[PDB]
Amino acid sequence: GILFEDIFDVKDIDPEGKKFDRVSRLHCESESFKMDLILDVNIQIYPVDLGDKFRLVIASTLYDRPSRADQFEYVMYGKVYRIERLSAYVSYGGLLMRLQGDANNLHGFEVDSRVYLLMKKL
Amino acid sequence: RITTPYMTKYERARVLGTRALQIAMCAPVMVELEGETDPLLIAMKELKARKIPIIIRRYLPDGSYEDWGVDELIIT
Amino acid sequence: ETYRLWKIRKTIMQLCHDRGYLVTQDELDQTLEEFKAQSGDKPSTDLTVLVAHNQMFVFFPEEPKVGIKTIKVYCQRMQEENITRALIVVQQGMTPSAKQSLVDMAPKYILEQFLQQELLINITEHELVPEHVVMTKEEVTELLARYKLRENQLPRIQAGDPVARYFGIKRGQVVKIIRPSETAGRYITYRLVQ
Amino acid sequence: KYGINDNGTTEPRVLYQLDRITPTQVEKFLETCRDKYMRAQMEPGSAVGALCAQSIGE
DNA sequence: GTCTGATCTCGGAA
Repeated sequence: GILFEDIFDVKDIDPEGKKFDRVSRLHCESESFKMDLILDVNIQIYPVDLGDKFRLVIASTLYDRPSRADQFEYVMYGKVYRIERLSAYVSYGGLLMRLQGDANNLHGFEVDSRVYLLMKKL
Repeated sequence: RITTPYMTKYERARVLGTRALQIAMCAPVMVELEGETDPLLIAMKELKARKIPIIIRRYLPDGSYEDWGVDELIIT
Repeated sequence: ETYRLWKIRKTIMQLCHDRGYLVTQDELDQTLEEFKAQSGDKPSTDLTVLVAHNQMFVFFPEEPKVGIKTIKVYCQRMQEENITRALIVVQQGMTPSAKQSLVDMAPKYILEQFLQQELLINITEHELVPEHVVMTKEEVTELLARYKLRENQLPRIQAGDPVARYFGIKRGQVVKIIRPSETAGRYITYRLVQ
Repeated sequence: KYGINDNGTTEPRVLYQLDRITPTQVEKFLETCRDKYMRAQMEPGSAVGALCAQSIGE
């Protein structure tokens, strides 16, 4: 059911300076796919640091009774809202994600569809 | 046949203006009303059900006229 | 200097082309070099046009203030040639007794009067003045009918207006004005004349 | 730039959502732009100068 | 206590 997944390396914890006390905007790079993503992460619950390999999975569904995909340890929920090497803008309420690049592996995406994140440190 | 087929806000006001005052003088009601005692609230129920016994006489300013049934108009 | 004794001749042969005469196109546009044939002589009347309709008779009297006698110089050749309309393009202005001599001899011959510096620019090609178009007699009757309007009740332009005096319009005619806009560019308005 | 519309099928399917304008939308686009234009006319008999005197004066 | 167009008196001229 997975739309998209790979291992990512966060390179700028916050690129233009800390603007918020609970959310910092990461800049990452993939492993051998070279998908740039610009992801906001609530760091009070899930602190992230510079140069930290972390998994990232985009899933349309998670399948406490149906026993969810919970091996990952940070799960958001939001919808894709723009597709502009394709960019693919996902919004998580206010937390933006601009997963980019190489439109052959981005093929699962669409517009106006519900999308989960499932992150995990390594 | 040449004026606007949209009921203007000045025609909706007076049609609700006089159908309220007609129904506040015991006119026959066309909407089998459901407890509304304000006569104005009955008249908007008359408009949305499109049952008002009123024909608007639209005056072109030369003196000629052009009739328009309130059934035959596009309210907002 | 001669930017005048030429552009005035350029203007009135734009003017009487707009009023519907037959000015050949080569006679219309002259550069100054085409008028440098006469350019030294006239500063230190040799300029008088007769053109006919598809017939006006302009005048450039070299006197600054045209008196009654100066009109009376060509009152007689006005009635000699059987011409009906004329123009008197003056230098300063008419003497205040002479303007009545136009309206005393009103219905026989027309003879409208212009100033020099009034005519040094073509006010039709001004950016603020939109394209006035004189409408025909049948163009009025399809106007009044569509709007169901009496001849009066139209917006009104004076008879002594600078563009009515340009186009040469008697009382009772209706001009059609194409005012340029930004969304349409064809905002059409009409004007009855006074 | 990419993504030929040969019949509307390329192999990455996502590419047809670049500028989607599908003809259910463009007919609803016209029926809205008509009716938004028709609605926003000057309603006849609307004290047109009395609106003007407030909108210059205020 | 001015800001106002109108309406009255003077004067130099074709």
